[PDB]
Amino acid sequence: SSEERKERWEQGQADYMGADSFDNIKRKLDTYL
Amino acid sequence: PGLEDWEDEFDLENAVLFEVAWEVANKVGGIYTVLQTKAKVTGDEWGDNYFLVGPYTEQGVRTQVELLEAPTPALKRTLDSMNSKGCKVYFGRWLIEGGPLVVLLDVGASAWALERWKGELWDTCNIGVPWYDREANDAVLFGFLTTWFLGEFLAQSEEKPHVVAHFHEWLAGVGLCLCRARRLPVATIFTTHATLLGRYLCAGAVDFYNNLENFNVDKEAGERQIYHRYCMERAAAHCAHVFTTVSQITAIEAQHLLKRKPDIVTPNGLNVKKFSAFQNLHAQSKARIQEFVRGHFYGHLDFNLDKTLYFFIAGRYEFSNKGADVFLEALARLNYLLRVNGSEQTVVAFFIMPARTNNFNVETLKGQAVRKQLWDTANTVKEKFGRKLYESLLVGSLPDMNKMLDKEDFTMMKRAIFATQRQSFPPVCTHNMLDDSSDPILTTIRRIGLFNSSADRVKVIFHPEFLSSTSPLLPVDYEEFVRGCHLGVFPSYYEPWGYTPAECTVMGIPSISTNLSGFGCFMEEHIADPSAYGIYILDRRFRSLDDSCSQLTSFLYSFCQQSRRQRIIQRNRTERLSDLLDWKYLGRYYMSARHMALSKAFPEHFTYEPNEADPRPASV
Repeated sequence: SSEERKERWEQGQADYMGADSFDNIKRKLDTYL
Repeated sequence: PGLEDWEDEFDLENAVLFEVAWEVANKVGGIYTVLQTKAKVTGDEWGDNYFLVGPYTEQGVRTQVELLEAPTPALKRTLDSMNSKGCKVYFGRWLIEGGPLVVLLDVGASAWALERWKGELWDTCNIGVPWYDREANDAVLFGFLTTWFLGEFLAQSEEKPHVVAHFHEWLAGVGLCLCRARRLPVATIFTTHATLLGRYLCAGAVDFYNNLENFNVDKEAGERQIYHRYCMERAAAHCAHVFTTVSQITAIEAQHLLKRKPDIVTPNGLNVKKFSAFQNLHAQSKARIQEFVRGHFYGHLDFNLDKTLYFFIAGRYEFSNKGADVFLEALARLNYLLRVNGSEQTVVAFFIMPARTNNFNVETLKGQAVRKQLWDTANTVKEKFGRKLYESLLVGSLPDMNKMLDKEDFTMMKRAIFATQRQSFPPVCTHNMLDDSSDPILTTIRRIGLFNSSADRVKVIFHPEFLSSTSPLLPVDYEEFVRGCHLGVFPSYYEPWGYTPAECTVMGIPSISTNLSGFGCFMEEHIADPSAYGIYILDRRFRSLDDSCSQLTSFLYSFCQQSRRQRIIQRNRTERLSDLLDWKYLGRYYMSARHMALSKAFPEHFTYEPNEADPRPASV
């Protein structure tokens, strides 16, 4: 949950199938452009 | 002909260009040469508003960077502020042919901010970086420092100019991402020289180019523990005003893995004037290669050297990516064809690919020494005979040919003849392998049966070490040796842009490339009937491995069947082709990309007309 996801990113266990997939990153980045 | 000031007349006014890259004044790979060569035309176009931003290294600074003082008050204020805020920024000239201004950022002096900055990135793009990468953290620090510098430069400017930033890899994409995050008034361009997943997928995974639409890039990126790097590159490509790739094949690869079609393709160029400093150099180099093969093949010189052809392949020791296996199989097939048809041609192939060696073997040095001894003996006897002939001819008498040779001459020649006795066959490698059992080139040579036998019409020489002018047995650098060869075979499989085939073509040497490489696609697109110009494009994208080997064998056999006049005409046509790879022509795509970025970011002040006009019509 949020900060825990950042921790998992830091230790190298990313959820590339679920919440950490690039869909979230792209939908957040699309606000700046 | 077509120069920079042809049709792109643009209102540059007060605009500043920042050429952000991880590899300025710091030699790592191949884009270093790209930036170093492009700086001249970029500075001619932009004057003194051109800055290259890069990391600070002690070696590079002491070798090729001349530290100076900031030429503008805004730059001096920015440098002083950043240096007093806890950073370390240097300014100077890059001692290259253009002499451009360089801003160097020390990423080792800003570790204290990492724990903060790493958080901010997550509070902006939900991207995390594992602590143990040790190479992505440098990218994060470099990107935050670059964004800081750009923001401070815009803040300290009395009149705010239009800033164009150009980032060149995933190592510099964090700066672009943060520039778009903070909504700075900048125009961002992103250039990819090779997609990150491509080299991972080519090795191991099968049929990379036949499954570009069946790749779930998230899964392969995550499984290879490079998910954060992939997210960095894809985020940088996504939020950029203009996206670019260096080749068409890279354009398809990025469109299918980065999920964004490039707005433009900017190929890599080079300065051809230095290479041009072609038959005198070719003749001299061919004579020296003839001498080397005379030395190597001593005691087995039973073939005509006026009918021998010199092929070569060079580059990094990538067996599959550089297409050496296809070359070896085609060489075996061509050997069979040459033997069956009863030809007088001979083909000596060279494999200049660095490996892990220690020293030369005894046979190669022995052959070079034997050749030197024979040459010296022949010259001695020749000079003595010439003196005797002149003396006997000045008195008006025909030389008695049965007395021009005396006892010491016969002694020298008998020793020389005794020197050239050998029972074995010449080696296929000139060094001592440290992994002779596990070497793929030697394994394939043994498997296909090329042992430099007398009946073999194809001889093979594998020379691991780089060609150097100070080598004991090849006292010549790479360029002069290459100028004497007849053909260069580069059947590359994975190659975003081919520096070696392009360098070979600039020197005027006919070459074989593929449509799976950037140079091959470029030459295929810009030339009609490339084979008439000496460029043989191998259809490797729509063919199997065996079909590719058969086509390569056909190309080699058709090259071997030309007459001498046809070869001369082909090489002249190849020589008149170097201007297609110069930055004087290839630098216009960068100008167009910058114009697109300026018009997209600031549509009020600039407007772009999409003129994509930019050649060799012959035969076909």
